[PDB]
Amino acid sequence: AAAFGVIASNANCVWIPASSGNSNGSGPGQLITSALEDVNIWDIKTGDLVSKLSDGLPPGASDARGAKPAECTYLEAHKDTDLLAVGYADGVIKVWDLMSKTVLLNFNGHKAAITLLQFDGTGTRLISGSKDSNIIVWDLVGEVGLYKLRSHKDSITGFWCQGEDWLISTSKDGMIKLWDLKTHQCIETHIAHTGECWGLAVKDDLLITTGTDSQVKIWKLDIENDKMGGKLTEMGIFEKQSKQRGLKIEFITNSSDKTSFFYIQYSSFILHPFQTIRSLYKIKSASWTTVSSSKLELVLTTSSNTIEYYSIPYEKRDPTSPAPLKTHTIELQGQRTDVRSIDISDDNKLLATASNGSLKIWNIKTHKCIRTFECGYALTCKFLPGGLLVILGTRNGELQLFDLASSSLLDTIEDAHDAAIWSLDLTSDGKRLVTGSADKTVKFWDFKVENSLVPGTKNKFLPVLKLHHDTTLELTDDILCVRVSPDDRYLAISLLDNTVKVFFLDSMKFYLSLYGHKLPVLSIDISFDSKMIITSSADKNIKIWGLDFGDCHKSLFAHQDSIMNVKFLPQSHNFFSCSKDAVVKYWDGEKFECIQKLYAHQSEVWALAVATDGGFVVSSSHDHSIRIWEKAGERLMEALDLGIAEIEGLEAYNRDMVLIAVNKTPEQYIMDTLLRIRMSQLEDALMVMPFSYVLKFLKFIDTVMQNKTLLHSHLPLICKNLFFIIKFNHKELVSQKNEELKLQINRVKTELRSALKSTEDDLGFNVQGLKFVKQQWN
Amino acid sequence: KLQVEQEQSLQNYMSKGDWTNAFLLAMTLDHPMRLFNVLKRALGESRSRQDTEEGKIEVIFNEELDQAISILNDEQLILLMKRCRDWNTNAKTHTIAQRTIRCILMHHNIAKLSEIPGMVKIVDAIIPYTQRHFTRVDNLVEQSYILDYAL
Repeated sequence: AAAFGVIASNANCVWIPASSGNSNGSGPGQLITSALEDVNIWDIKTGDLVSKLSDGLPPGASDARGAKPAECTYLEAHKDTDLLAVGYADGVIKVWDLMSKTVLLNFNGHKAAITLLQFDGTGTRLISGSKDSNIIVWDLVGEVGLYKLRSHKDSITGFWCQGEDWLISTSKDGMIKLWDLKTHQCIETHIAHTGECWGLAVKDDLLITTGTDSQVKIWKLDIENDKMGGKLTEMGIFEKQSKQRGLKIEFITNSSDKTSFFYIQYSSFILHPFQTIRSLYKIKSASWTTVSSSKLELVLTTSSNTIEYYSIPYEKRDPTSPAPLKTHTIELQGQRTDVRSIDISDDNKLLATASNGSLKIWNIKTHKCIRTFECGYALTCKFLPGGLLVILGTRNGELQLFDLASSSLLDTIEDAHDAAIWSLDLTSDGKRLVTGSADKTVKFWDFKVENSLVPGTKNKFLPVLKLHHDTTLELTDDILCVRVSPDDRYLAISLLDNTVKVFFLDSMKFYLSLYGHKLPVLSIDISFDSKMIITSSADKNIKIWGLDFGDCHKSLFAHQDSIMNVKFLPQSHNFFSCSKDAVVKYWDGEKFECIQKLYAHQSEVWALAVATDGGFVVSSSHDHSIRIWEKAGERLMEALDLGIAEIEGLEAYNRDMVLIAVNKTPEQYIMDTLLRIRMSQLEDALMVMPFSYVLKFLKFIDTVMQNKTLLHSHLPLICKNLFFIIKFNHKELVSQKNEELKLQINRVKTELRSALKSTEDDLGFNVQGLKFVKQQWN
Repeated sequence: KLQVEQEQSLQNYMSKGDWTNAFLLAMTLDHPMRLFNVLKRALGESRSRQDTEEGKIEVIFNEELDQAISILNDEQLILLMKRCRDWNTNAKTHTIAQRTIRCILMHHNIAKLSEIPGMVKIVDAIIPYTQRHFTRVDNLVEQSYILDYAL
């Protein structure tokens, strides 16, 4: 068959909320670029959407982005504002063009995600420490073989000087390690922690540290035999980050105690009045602090899914702090938090998602207006067919009536509930409302305009349907999903006894109960053919049902995490699965097999619905946004020919006016082949070699005996090979003439017999020296 | 504790420097494999020149360790001696384990000064491996002259 969806990175998605800030980077001075679930471009003093880098169509590339989901770790601009560089929640670091959003290089070699990433003062080096507990230096070529420093067990925090040499390090394993740049060796490790280094800042000359121990340690730069001058104890809780002023006359510190405080005579004490402030520090613990590039403000990055602006009391800057400004969001992070329910209209232009405090109106990606009465999140949402009014179910058991035009509530629907509303859906014409409640009954609701004594705009409750006392061992009376027959003939209900019951529109008569469920059911739906159904349960198992009982068609079981929602197609041919494990799967309604497996989801999907147009995909989420869809001996001969080729060349160097074997002397390779060779069958490789191999060979023995080296060999090896070649051939069957190597042997053997005679005398005194006191100790 | 790990960082650094306080500092610390490395480098090359006590002389002065054994207590001597027991087993390492022995026999008295721990098992354990390696160099010594003796 044919199904929608694509394998591309973008299908007009609005899935990026541009939220959850953790860091930032200053750019042109009048602007500032922000780490979010994208790269976002804000003004430094107004807060408007200057630009935004996200997924899309880069110039000259497909399935490429400007920025990824799966939250950015760090984000900074180059000092010449020519290079963009972001490390993400994956180990690959992505650099980007500054004018365009094409990619320049992709940087891997990281086992884990980035915990440190910053430009150096040269610009030709980019340093990245990641959560695989090491540091990786980067060159514009991509040189990773320069320096890989690792003696850690946890991540690293503190780093660079500004002198091309003489690095420093503070790490999250409670350690502060000292290293030189030339041939790196841990000269000294200063430790004053027991936990994690949260933030780090050098002021200009004093390196303070912030950790779990809720204290401040100062340290001097020119350091040896540790320089300690004092500690500032007990801010009140463990400190998280700090920042120096760009003029370097103050030093601001921040913690998770909702407070920030700076030092001034900087000093070792806080000596400035702080009651001048008007815009108190923060409502949520902040991640990172940077001074603003206008030299008058402070820029704060919080964990309340948004970052803010303030100022520090001083005469040069603003002596108070101003109200925080936020960017021009599309009304996706201009309001507060996550989406638990979505609802669909029949005009493909009214799509509403709800939050803790907002209802947001959408056509495709353009936001019309907000509606605010929310006393919680919404478990269910439902438009009127026609999109005139919308009906809301909050986490109070309250249903709310909202007009399409304005934010104002027309009518509060009667709170006859005592628990929150699980399910709710209207009928075809939309005059009957069936709801989710633990009140042991089914509540039908009227609906019309307000022109009579029965309010249809307040939904007066005439009929009572209640027989719900079915006894079971799991849970007797609670409902999760309710479904209206598309023929308007019956009502389908989810029940907590691992069953479902089917019953027509009037008074209770029984059609069908379905059971066999190890876990209770999450969602139940009906095909528009109205012959077969599906059901989703908490056992990772999706069950197809027609009209029988107990004869299992198929246990649709291929999953690992809990199942949020599985629904049919609006023309009943494709049922789809959204779950906890951040993947949405298409499944053919006529077959058992999958046609497309959509995995571009990083955060949790709570709900997902497709309109009756079927050309786009609406998805509730945990990042509150919507992803819209569609042999050896010859090597010895080479070794001796290379080695004598070196020695003969070095002989007439200037007494008479090759990069590798391996060493400063080539003869060390000659022993190394003796080191590499096995102790067995070496005589077969030795017996091949001719007499000239011997004449080339003894020069290396004279080389090591004049070299006095026994580090890379030993005398039973040399005498072992010597005794082999004197077995093989020869002295007077290879030469009858008195030659120079022949006279060389006569002194080399003297060197050998003396060199072994020394150690033999050493043992010969040693063991008899050991005997004599053992005679006495009795 | 803290001075232990920082003392291990000084033990890392001092190996680039000299060998003497790296030997004593590595003797009071873990681990003896690096202590075998510094005896491997300091004791490793062939030399039989001017006066030593354990073969420690170089261009850089290593005879301070010739002093440092004379000041050493018996606990580090027996803790050394079980390592020499660990090093006399495999070939070519026993010679390094020989080098302190000719040292220590020069320094301390016959009593192995009076407060001596029980070490009868070790002093009984050293000797047959010394006689074992002794016959080997006996063979190579009596086999060395014979290539010269022919012509």
